Parts: sequence; C-alpha cells; structure tokens
Amino acid sequence: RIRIRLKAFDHRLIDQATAEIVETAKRTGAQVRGPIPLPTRKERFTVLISPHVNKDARDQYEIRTHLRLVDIVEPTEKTVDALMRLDLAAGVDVQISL
Amino acid sequence: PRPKTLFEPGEMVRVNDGPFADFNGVVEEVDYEKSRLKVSVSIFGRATPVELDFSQVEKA
Amino acid sequence: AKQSMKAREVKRVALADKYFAKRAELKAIISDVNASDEDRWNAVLKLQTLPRDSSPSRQRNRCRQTGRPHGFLRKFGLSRIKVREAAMRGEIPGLKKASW
Amino acid sequence: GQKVHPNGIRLGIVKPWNSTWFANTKEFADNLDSDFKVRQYLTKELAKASVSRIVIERPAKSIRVTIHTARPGIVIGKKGEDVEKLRKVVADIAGVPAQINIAEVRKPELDAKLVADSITSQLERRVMFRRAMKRAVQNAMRLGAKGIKVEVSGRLGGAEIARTEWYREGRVPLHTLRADIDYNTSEAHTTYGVIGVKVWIFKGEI
RNA sequence: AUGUUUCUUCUUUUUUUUUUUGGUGAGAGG
RNA sequence: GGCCGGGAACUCAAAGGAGACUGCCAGUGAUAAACUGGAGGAAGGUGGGGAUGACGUCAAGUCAUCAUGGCCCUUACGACCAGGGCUACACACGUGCUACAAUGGCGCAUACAAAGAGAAGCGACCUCGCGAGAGCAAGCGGACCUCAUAAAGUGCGUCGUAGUCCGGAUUGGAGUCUGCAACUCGACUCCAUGAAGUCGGAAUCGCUAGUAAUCGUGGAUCAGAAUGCCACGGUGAAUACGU
RNA sequence: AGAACCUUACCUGGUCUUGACAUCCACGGAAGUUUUCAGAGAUGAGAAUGUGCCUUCGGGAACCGUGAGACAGGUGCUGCAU
Repeated sequence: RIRIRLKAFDHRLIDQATAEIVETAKRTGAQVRGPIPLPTRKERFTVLISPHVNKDARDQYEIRTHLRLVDIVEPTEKTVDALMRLDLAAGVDVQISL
Repeated sequence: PRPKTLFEPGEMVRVNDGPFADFNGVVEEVDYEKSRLKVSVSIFGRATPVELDFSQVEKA
Repeated sequence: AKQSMKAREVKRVALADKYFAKRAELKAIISDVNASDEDRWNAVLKLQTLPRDSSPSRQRNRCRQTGRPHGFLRKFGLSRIKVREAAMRGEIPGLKKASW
Repeated sequence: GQKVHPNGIRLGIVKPWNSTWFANTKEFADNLDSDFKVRQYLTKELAKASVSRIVIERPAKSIRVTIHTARPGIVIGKKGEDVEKLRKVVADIAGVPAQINIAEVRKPELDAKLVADSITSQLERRVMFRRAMKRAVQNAMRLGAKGIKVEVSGRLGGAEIARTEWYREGRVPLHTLRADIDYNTSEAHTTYGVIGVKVWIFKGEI
C-alpha cells in the first residue's frame, strides 16, 4: 500500500540503491511488494553543433530517467522508522507515493 | 485541543506521528474527500511526498 | 550578445514579478462576464496604466550562461552552443549521445 | 571539422559525469547555472592550486563539492581555514548548504588538465614550446601512461600565420570505446593572441 | 577555346617541493 | 467496463544473461586466406540501423554564441524610449506545399498505431455555441489523468471526364482566442467568392527494402505564430543485363 | 528550435551621459510601498507613507541618490593576426 517511487539517472546505481532500501525494509517489515520495473522517459534533444551555418551537422542528446517502485505493504510501526532519515545514494531522488 | 491540520497547496505543515514525526513539510496537493494531505518531508535532503491525516500533522 | 542587452532583461524581470502576475486581476476577472458596461472599459485601460514592458510576453527568452537570443532550450535553460560544451565536459547529468 | 570529444563519448561505459544528481524540469536550469558559478568562482579562487576536475553531487537541499588536486595543502589552506571562508560563500552562491570535500591525484603528469595548464604556464611566460611540449611528453611516457598525444595551436613563436603542431608518443586509440582516455583543454593568452593546448592521455580498459 | 600580376622563415633553454569510593556514625593506634 | 475478488504463465515493463564465432558440412581454392551452396537456427556470411569521421585539403565559414592580439570610438559607433522596417516589389533562381481528379472528390457507418509532451502547464465531463471557442470544473506536478474521438482502409450511397460535388489562390462581409497591441504585420472559423491549372520543353534530383512513394500523429521552438526542421508509426512497390 | 511590441544589431525622431551593466572612494539618504501625473513614452516635477538589522550608539553590512573620476561599454573593422 505504502508506495515508494524512485527516480534516478544512473540505472546501474538504482538497482543497488533500491537494494539498499530493500535490505532496510526486509529486516523490519518482512513483506515488500517487489522492485517493479516502471518504464523510463527518454527525453530526446538535438543541437546544431556548428556556431553558424550548415544546418546538416547536428548532435543528439538524451536523458533516460529511470523509475522504480518498492511499495511497502503493511504499515507496522517500525518499518518506516528504519526508512525516514536512514536512506542513502546521493543523486537518486526518492519520494513516497502512499 | 491542539487539532490544527488545515493546509492548502504550498502551505507548510508539521508531522507528529509515525517515523515522519518531528518533521515539517509543505502540502503540494490536498484531498478533503479522502481526508488526506499530500505533504513531503525533507528526509536526507530529497523531499519525501507522503500522505498524512489532518490530526497526524499540525498546521504550520 | 551585449552587456547592454543582458541588463534590459533583468530590468524586465523586475517588472514581471513586481507588477505582473500580482496585479494581473485587472484582466483575469474584470474583463469577462462581469459588469460589461464602461466599468469594463476601466479594466482594459487600467491595464495600460501599468508599463508596456512589464508583461511576461515581453520577457522574450534569453540564455543564462552567455545570453544568446536564439537557439534556446527550456530544459537546460541555456543556449545550444553552451549545452554542448557542457555535455562534452560532463556537466549536464545524463546527456550521452542519442544513437538509437 | 572532425574528432568528437573523447570525454564526450565515454559517458555511459568508462568515465562518470562531473555533476551527479537528479532534479526535475522546473528546477533543472536553476540547478545547472548554480553549478556553473561554483565552477567559475572556485577555479578563479584556486587557479594556481592545480585543480583538475570538480565533482558536484547534490542529494537535494545540499551540495557535496569535490576538488581533485595535485596540491592538497593549498586547497585546504591551513587545516581547513580557507575552506570555511569558502563554506560561507559557496553556500552563498548556490543558495544551499555546502559540504566541501577534497580529493587528490598522486601523478599530475598523468592527469590531462594538469599537463595542459602546465604548458599554459610555460607559453605565457615566453618560453620555447618545442621543448616545453616535448617536456610534457617525456614526462608521461616514464610515469606510467601507455601513450600520450599533445597538440598546440595558434600563432605560436610570434609568427604571422597560425603554425599548428601536434606530437604523440604511444597508443592513443580515440575510436575504441573500451579505451579510457584522459583529455582536457587549456588556452594561453600571450600578446600573440590565444594559444590553445589539447592533450590526450590513454590508460587502458574498462 | 579561355582562366592577370606580385605573392607565406625558426628557436633549442626552460622548469620546487612540505607541513605546525563519596559522605556520615562508632571504635582504635602514635 | 479487467469493473470487482483473484491469478503470475501471457502481452507489456524494466534489469542481468543466452545467442551468430565461417562455429558445423560439401565443392572450390596453392595442405592458404577465402568464396559459392546446404544444415540446424529468431537471426548467417559486418543480421538491420546508428554513433564513431586517419595525416591533411580549401591559408573554406564564424570577430554576430563566447574567448581574444591589435585597431578605433568614449557627450560616442555607448546608452534609453515611442513608431516604423526586417514581411517592402517591373523581375530571375533555390526549397517546399496544394493540386491538376474517377486506385478521385463529398456524405453516412465503422477498423487498426507508435512515440512524445504536460504545472503563472495539459485540460476531461456536462453546458451555451452552425463554427473558431467560452463557462463551471475531474484528474494529473504523470504506464494510472489529459492533449487524444488517427488517416488513407473497408462497407454503401453518390457524382459521371467537366474546369466540375476537381482545385481551391484571391477577394468582400461576420466573428474566436492569444496578448498592453493583430492597421502596416498572427493564426483560425463561419457565410459568400471563385483563379491558374486539363500531368509540364532544354535540363536536373532523390532512392537498391519495411526502402521509393503515400497517409496521419507527436515534439523542440513558443504569450501567439508551420507546408519548415527534427522524431514516430500505418500502408507498401518496380528494377539492378551489366562496366 | 519560429521579426506584430520585445527580439533588433537598422532608419526617422524624441532623451542621456562615470553612464544601460561591474569593482573602488566620498557625503546624504534605510530599503520598500501607494498615489497625481509632464509627455507618445523616456525621463523628469513631485505628493504620501515606511524608516529593517548590527549597537564598535563618534559607524559597517543590505540598498538608493549625488560627485570625482581611474574606467566600463561596442552585434564597430580585421576569420589570411588567432
């Protein structure tokens, strides 16, 4: 029920960053409704690489913003106690959805 | 009595229940029909948007 | 661009946050299905009492790094030549070559 | 009109970024420009300190600044004395609390930026580049680098035309994505215009 | 078939770190 | 009504691996490399596409992104404001769009996408409105909500080779929203109008497959303003004797 | 990657110059906010009201005006000085 929505850039980091909150929630609640995939936005950009004419030369840039869900099922009064102020992975913006 | 909980969008609130107790935040969204306030707590920097009841949090 | 041009923008920033979006009720409610007599004439004309350069439509769009007029990108908030040198320097968190 | 940036295209497999955080679309420009002034003022504050790269990690409502230098003492000042002066003003620039942190590199003859600004200090004090850029090459060949190419361009030597010269020693596989390459740029302002320097340093695998 | 003139040089010397288990009450020995 | 219990194989989703390496067979080839078929296989000779662009060439382009040696102005070539111009018009060229119709146009009924965008932002629903839109206002700071009810396709009716139910430029009138502001100089809409043009001379361009062609959608830019540019998916060819 | 104004670097014309914008120094004035307006607007003439912090209260920081200047500024020329 209690959703936890993850947001990051480094997809090779978020699977361990969600694993860092899996282990923080496993030893407390013992029931977590999985690391759901949650599709990622691919914000596409294109830029004139020249500082002038020849609008044929361009470079394409994108940012895959990856999402996850943790979704703590039961609100036993020790699970969230081990979550608030006890997280990590600087650069991975986290959020609850409840 | 101490029952202050009314918070509109952008209004700061106070949490005194659950692990989010002793923390303040703002209510980005409100739900009078569901009797729930959408406020996030600055936990480890990142805002932690969580739903708290009017009695679960106090108006700031 | 010009140091003269970048100064006009922040001056027109100071008009867009003091007068407009705050004294914007001059057209929001009073220039509608309300009293459509010549009191509604006082709605459109008092909007002219505020300066012309105060509207958010007047604040064009300029880069923040160098202030180039054209080739702007809203996401990065800065000019197209400046988003690329910072892409190759490794400044925007996540821009790699889109080679899909 | 060729040769796209080495530090540009490796940023998903070899080398990390220099600003690692996530901010949404409303505050993406606000986060980015604040990074630009903490890179401008700090390099301005620590020009002589031989700083190569700066890492900016914001976990939201905070900023972890990392400074990679070959001169640790000058960066930290006297046991952190200059850092607290920065702490008052780095937090004043980005408008957010700043946890200043310091890293280091042991071999400045293998870090691209440290090789490049060295020739910048050389060529702005009126020295011959031919044995100044040769100096940097023979430095890295015996310091553990598998290969290094150094390029200088401009109207060097006081000449009328822009004589350009490049020189390498060892492997520099620019195309190979498996090949790590340390590359950075620096420019020198003499009275003979601007002389830009570019240097590539190859190390190895994933 | 045709496409003006004149019209572009090299040094070889240059380079410091490094951090300044207390109180109270009683008894006893000299 | 996947709407509700419920299910975890499936589509899908997001991570990590398996997999295609001339690895196996046969002929050919100097017991070479390798080539031409066959087998198994989702895929086979770099599977398809993309990024990636060697020293140098034009002493190519940019001093107008920015940086910068000179050179020069500094009651100025610097600066501030209102209005105009960049859109002006005998004429030629470049690049596109709409068409010249019958595998076509108009009306009715109905099928099938992908990808992307969204907070002083996208906007259901209901309601006034022929229409552009307006009022009240769900939800959604987002696989859930919305933009957003795809187009040819098909089934049928129907016009009948005509400058005409083709084409719709231009022109008059009445209005819609954005914005201080639509006159010079926005887009759009309703009613009216109805041009040239009836497949294009010398010459020239693109393309070898999910390509050409054709159809519709989305996006960045953006107060507003695409037929352009950048992306997406639907439909789906011909020919390659050969140097 | 989109000129109605802005953009805009151009023209007609109205104005201003240690200045549209920055560092430094001198003295006054907090800053701010509301209103009448000269005029096309700029700028200028004003009229109310407010006069916050540090107290080294004989002054700093935040900030506006006035004065002297050292300067600032240039989408001005040279891409064959770079």
